[PDB]
Amino acid sequence: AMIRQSVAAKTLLIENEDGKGSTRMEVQDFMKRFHMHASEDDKTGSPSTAWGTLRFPTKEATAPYLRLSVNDDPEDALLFVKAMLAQKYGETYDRPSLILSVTGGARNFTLPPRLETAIAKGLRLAAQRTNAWVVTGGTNTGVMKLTGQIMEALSKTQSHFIPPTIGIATYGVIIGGDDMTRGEPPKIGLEYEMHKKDPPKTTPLDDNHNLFLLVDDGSTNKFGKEIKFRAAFENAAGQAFAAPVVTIVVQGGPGTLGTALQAVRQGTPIVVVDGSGLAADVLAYAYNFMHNPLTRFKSYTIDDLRQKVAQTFNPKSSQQLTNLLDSALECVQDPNLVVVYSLQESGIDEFDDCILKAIFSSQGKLGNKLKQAMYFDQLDVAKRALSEASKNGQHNEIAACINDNLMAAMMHNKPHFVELYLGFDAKIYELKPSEEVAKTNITALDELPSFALAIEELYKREAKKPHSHVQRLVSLSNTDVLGRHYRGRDLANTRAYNVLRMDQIFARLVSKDFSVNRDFTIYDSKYDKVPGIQFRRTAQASHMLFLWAICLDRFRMARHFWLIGDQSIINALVASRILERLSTHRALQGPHLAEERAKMQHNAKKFEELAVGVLGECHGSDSHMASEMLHSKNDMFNKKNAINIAYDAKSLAFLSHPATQSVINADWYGHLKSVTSFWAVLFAFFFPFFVLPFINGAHRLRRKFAKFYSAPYTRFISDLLSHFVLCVVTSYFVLDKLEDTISAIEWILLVWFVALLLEELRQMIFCDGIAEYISDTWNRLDLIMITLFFVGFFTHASDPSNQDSKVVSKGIHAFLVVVLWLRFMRYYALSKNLGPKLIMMMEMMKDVSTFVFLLLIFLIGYGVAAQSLLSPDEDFSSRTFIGVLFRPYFQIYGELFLDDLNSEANCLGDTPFTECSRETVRMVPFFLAVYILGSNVLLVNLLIAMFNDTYMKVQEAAEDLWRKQNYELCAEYKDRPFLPAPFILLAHVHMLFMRLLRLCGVHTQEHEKIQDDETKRKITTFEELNTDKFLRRWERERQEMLEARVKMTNDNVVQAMGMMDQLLEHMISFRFSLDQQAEWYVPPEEYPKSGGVKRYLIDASMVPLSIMCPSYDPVEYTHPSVAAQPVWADPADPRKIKFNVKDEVNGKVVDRTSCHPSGISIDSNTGRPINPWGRTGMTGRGLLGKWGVNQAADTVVTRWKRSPDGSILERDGKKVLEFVAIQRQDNKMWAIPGGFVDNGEDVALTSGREFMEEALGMGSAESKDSLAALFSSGTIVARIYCEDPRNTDNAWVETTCVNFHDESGRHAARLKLQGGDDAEHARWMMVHGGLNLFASHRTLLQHVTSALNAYF
Ligand SMILES: CC(C)CCC[C@@H](C)[C@H]1CC[C@H]2[C@@H]3CC=C4C[C@@H](O)CC[C@]4(C)[C@H]3CC[C@]12C
Ligand SMILES: CC(C)CCC[C@@H](C)[C@H]1CC[C@H]2[C@@H]3CC=C4C[C@@H](O)CC[C@]4(C)[C@H]3CC[C@]12C
Ligand SMILES: CC(C)CCC[C@@H](C)[C@H]1CC[C@H]2[C@@H]3CC=C4C[C@@H](O)CC[C@]4(C)[C@H]3CC[C@]12C
Ligand SMILES: CC(C)CCC[C@@H](C)[C@H]1CC[C@H]2[C@@H]3CC=C4C[C@@H](O)CC[C@]4(C)[C@H]3CC[C@]12C
Ligand SMILES: [Mg+2]
Ligand SMILES: [Mg+2]
Repeated sequence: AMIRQSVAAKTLLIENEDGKGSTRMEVQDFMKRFHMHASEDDKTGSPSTAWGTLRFPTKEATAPYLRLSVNDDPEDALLFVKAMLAQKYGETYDRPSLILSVTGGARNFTLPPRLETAIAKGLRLAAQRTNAWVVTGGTNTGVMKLTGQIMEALSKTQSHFIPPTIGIATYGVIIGGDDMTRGEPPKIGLEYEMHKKDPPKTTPLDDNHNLFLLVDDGSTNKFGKEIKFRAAFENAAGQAFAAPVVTIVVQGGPGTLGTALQAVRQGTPIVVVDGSGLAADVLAYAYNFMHNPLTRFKSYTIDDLRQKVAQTFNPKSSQQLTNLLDSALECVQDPNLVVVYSLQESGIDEFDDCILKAIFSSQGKLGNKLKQAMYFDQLDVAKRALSEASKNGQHNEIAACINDNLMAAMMHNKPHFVELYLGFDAKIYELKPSEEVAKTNITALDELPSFALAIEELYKREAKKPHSHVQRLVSLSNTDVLGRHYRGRDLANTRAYNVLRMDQIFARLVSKDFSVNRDFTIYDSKYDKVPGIQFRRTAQASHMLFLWAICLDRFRMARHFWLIGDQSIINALVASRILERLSTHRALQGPHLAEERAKMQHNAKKFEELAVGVLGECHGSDSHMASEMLHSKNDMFNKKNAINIAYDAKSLAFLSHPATQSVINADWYGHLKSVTSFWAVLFAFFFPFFVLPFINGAHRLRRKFAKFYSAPYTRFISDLLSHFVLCVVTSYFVLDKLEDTISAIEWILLVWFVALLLEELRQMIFCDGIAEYISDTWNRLDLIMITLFFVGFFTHASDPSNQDSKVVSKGIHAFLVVVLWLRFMRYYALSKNLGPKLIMMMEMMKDVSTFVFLLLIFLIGYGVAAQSLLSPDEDFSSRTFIGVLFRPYFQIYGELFLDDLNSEANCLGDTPFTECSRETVRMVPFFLAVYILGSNVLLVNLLIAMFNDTYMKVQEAAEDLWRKQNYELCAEYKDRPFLPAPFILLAHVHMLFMRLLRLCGVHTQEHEKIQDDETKRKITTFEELNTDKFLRRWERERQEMLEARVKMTNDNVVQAMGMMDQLLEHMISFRFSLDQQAEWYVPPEEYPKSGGVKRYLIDASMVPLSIMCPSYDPVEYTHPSVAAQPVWADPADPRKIKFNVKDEVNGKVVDRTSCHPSGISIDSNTGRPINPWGRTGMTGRGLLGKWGVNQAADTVVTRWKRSPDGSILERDGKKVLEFVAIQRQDNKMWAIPGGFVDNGEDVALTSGREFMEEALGMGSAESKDSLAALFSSGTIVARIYCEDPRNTDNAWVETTCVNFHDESGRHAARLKLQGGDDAEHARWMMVHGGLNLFASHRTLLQHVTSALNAYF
């Protein structure tokens, strides 16, 4: 399967530069911006005709390829990739939150299975969770092939969106480039032949990569010519999708080291996979040596690294090895930007956590790190970051980013993060939308708060996804912008997912008269001082999101918002109804939605269970308080109590519960005592003054009197008694003879049936709809009993003295009495014994109909046959038909008319069917014998069997249906007037008088009673406490099941085996461990800052002043900066100046004495000083400002390198130092801070001033006191000669070194290092012997570490 057709694309959606939407443009128009080079000689190039899709063997999908020039814009390539994704997966494609650049070895290599599996699993998890763009080299060898193999399982095991695998490769090495170039673009499904013999090129593309950018420069069979574009694309993609770029380094050669060096220099973090060998092992060794505080790394040395580098890369020259070592040490200088993953240290499936660790150390703002922590589903990491931010005084940034972080957590359906963000003092009703809503002319829309617009954004964002049920539900709803059912356009579409309209849609989903009441006026700032307002604001906000979470069927988030708010049961019933109706709605039908549909139905059942469970818990704890809770009217749903809600939600399970039934029975009896049976209420009803006071003052006796007759049970009793007299009086009237005029009893019955007709009309028009009224069968029976009487009365009243009219009137009134007595069975439904039995009967009527259809066959067959057999010579008449129907129907009830049959057959014998006139009539008994065998033996007994089966089947459902009808009857007799049927006319004239006085007169109103806030908060507190108690009991109960215990035992064993696997791994490591347990300086030729002026070159064996060297001819060159004569520069003529002693220039002493034992010798010919430290191939002062000894002061502010835990880092058994070093502006090499000693100052002042100027720049309070305390203890450790490249034979640098050591490290930690003046960057760097530092500063720190017994 899965091969239908292939059709070429003609138009593409290219995203605009604003980043807001995609515009449709022609493929050749968009694709014009890419160029190709026909040859190496060519520079301008020609427009690219090489783009399309490549089809690779054993791969179902095709991978797009585009050949683009080196001069092409990386933004255009990014647009091409974006356009492809937009074309394939629609406009709303999953944007990448991570760019994973995979670098390493070009040649093939084998990794250990555990490490490869861990790396593959972690990379697959990271890529699938963040929708990451993986950028590799694209060739079918090494780390690119490994990455392709890793991403292949992700492309196979997952449906819909597949994360792109972009391969950026040099076109000049790719097999099949000529085939790809030739043709008319685009080449749809072009076959790629990796085994085809391309002569010059030998590198094929990897078949598992999803896209391909072939960078062309016209060269052939040269590698490495795309690296800069690749870096530029990754940076461009990173800026466009606001995503960090994370490089992953697996194995690798020397160019991978240079690539990694470039990556950290550009701020991009790297993840080094330790244990993969080669350059990765070198990088891992270097970091672990420089940063890791564990005990097993304390034996790490540079000598062993150098040995490792020499044994691994095998350089041709020593300088290459030194440069490689220097580059490797330069990569791991910043500990945050390199994260090393190792199999023997880190755990299995923790590779995505490392990637996340690199991400945290990469992005500086708090919000981006939390968003990324959400994507990888690492709550603990987010919790630790939040706790650390809370402890370190970063509380303001937390509040600034929580809203967006909380919003992001809700869109991606992560409640656990929702709980985290909400726990750190983030108010739920303070959400803010990402975009700004435009102003609307409607006042209802303008009244809406900020959070409402945030939900509107969640609805819009979820709705824009393909084949979303939300869009179909809103479109099918056929409502306007405010949700009213009325069915300009721009306003109706841009804010089509506002919360009011959604509230209206959910209201119609519940029932026909459900209307949720919102009050957004409480969110204004003027009501903040009112007590308890927060809870209300919380509860309302929670409710609105709760409804949103019900719509998207996110059960866990729904349960969380349901728990946060109040009115738990009603909300669970409403939720159950909305899901259940939504699960069978027209908007959710479709082939792809099946699992979704199933999930909603499941969730509906769960919510129903919750509503029952919480109710049960309440009734278990306090029955009276549970009754008070069920009777409470809630303002949000039009003052409807929980039972009204339950009936509207059609929750049979809730209504059949004993707590609910107790409340309904209490409502029936009207909360009075000593009123349970029929006889008690009947006795109290007939004798009001003798039983009521003695049951449990004027306002007591009067209250009890007003309470008893307002009870619905009392109105039933009045209605029964009224209907019973009606039956008795009408029965007497039909039995007694009619008089010659209209009698008095007839007039009484006329008045009584008009009163019943007026009540039926009042119920029909002024109490319910006509459809609702006719639906009920008892209302239909009522209409028949009224029509039959009036037909009967008018038949008699038309001619009262006519005998025939009286006879016809009694004939109609016979049915009237039959219906009346049948209607009297309506009042049996209130009884717990008679009521279900009545519903079962109505169920058994179908079986009665089945029996009637089967008997009808035998009755008409036997009847026609028997009647014909008895009378074979009679003309057909009506009597023949009566003979067919009469006897056969009664013979089934045991009345057999055998004597009558014998008389009709004209058989004169003593034996019944002997000596007859015709022999055929003797067959009359035989037919009947068969007939009564068919009817009484077979059919009646079959009916008994069917009724037995039917009862057992529908008894429980009938009982539940009776419990719903109990409320229905209670609700019906609550609003019905007290006065019975003949007197109801008085009640009717009273209601008409009240309606006339209210509508026209307007002299009155309605009064009611509202429950106090104390009792309201008591009900709220009780309901919340029992909700929590039920959830605790429910969780413990589901954990004590057998299936759960077996599953928990299984997971516990596996995890025990995992720990055992780790234990053996450590043993195998121990087995291995136990098994193995048994100097003249010559300056450079070109003088610095001289504009290319070169010295006179000399060999290193001619450096000593003791050696003669007669061919020494130095060049006299002086720099323009020194020749311009600044304040700190000595005069150009060095005559009359005294050396080897402290000399005064402008009355200030300068250090003109050198520490060299021979001293400075003065040339007699020119007066210039002669350098005692050797020849430099240059006379004159050069770039140095002072003749002879230029006194410099260097400041080495040092501290012990400590881990966070507080332990001192220890290498080679000695403690390791760390000093502030600045990177020089002129030659971009790191160096010790320092400068020339100023006039009138000592090394103490010079050292302090230089340290403040370079490392600190502009500099307080406590930090100034710490710096002064640190600067109060300085020791002059050395006064040596500098090996500075600006030194000449007449001007040389001599340094005094001042060391400021921070033993505790408290004072050093307050310094904000930032490069200024003649320094580019300043940082704390560790002192060691492998440092590639400026001049002879390695000797100076060596002296510092020698003096302070520190590592070197
Ligand atoms: C829905 C049910 C209740 C309908 C009942 C219809 C009743 C009221 C009507 C329908 C047909 C009527 C019968 C039609 C004709 C006659 C013949 C006349 O010489 C005497 C009355 C008699 C016998 C009528 C009695 C009343 C009657 C049975
Ligand atoms: C398989 C079933 C339907 C077979 C039915 C057989 C019927 C058609 C036959 C079988 C025997 C027949 C009867 C045999 C003899 C007599 C006596 C004669 O003076 C009158 C007719 C009468 C009484 C016959 C009536 C028709 C009869 C009942
Ligand atoms: C229908 C199948 C199952 C059985 C058929 C049996 C019928 C054909 C038999 C059973 C008993 C029989 C009757 C028994 C006796 C007599 C008396 C004789 O002087 C005339 C025929 C007459 C009246 C028979 C007519 C046929 C009869 C009705
Ligand atoms: C166990 C049950 C099924 C026993 C069956 C009894 C049958 C065989 C008996 C019961 C009544 C009998 C009938 C009674 C009377 C007459 C009238 C006579 O002039 C001819 C035989 C005839 C028509 C009989 C035929 C056989 C009969 C139908
Ligand atoms: Mg709650
Ligand atoms: Mg009625």
